Amino acid sequence: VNSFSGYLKLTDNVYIKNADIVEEAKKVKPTVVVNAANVYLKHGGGVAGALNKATNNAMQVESDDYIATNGPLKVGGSCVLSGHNLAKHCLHVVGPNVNKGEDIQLLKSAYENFNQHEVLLAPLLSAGIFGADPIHSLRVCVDTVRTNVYLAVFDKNLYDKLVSSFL
Ligand SMILES: Cc1oc(C(N)=O)cc1S(=O)(=O)Nc1cnc(Cl)c(C#N)c1
Repeated sequence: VNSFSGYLKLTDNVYIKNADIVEEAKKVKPTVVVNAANVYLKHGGGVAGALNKATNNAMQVESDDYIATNGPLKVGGSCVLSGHNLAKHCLHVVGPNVNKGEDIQLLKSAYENFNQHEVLLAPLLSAGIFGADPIHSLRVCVDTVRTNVYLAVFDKNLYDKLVSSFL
């Protein structure tokens, strides 16, 4: 039993809710919240901009030190950093950005990072400003992640479409 509430069950291990991931994290304080990161950990907009703003920019400060030490992530890769006031940990995961021409097959590699964590609160990778089809992203999620994932979808219209088209 865990504290996630109001989610629709899609599969054995994947759950989904129309929710603001920032507000969801603030209320649940999950062990892991996933950020929709880029390779530079520049949290300017989308989910990343919202999460960073909620930390009063502490996420960005920590991220800049991480990059200065380690260099950029790989597309499809991840790193674990602090969750600040939102979660114990933040798993920064880089899905491909179609608006940069990155290969969409890297989306499966991105979701594989979730399997290193038993339970996660997460957005749909490569959705929103990353330019992928969220229905495709949900399919890859369900077919790749084996751990327990609670997906927060900000847009109600999109949430209803994801549910209604789910196979
Ligand atoms: C309102 C909205 O539109 C779309 C769309 N496909 O156009 C997605 C969303 S979201 O807010 O519900 N989830 C979301 C938002 N931002 C980002 Cl960067 C990601 C990722 N990775 C995921």
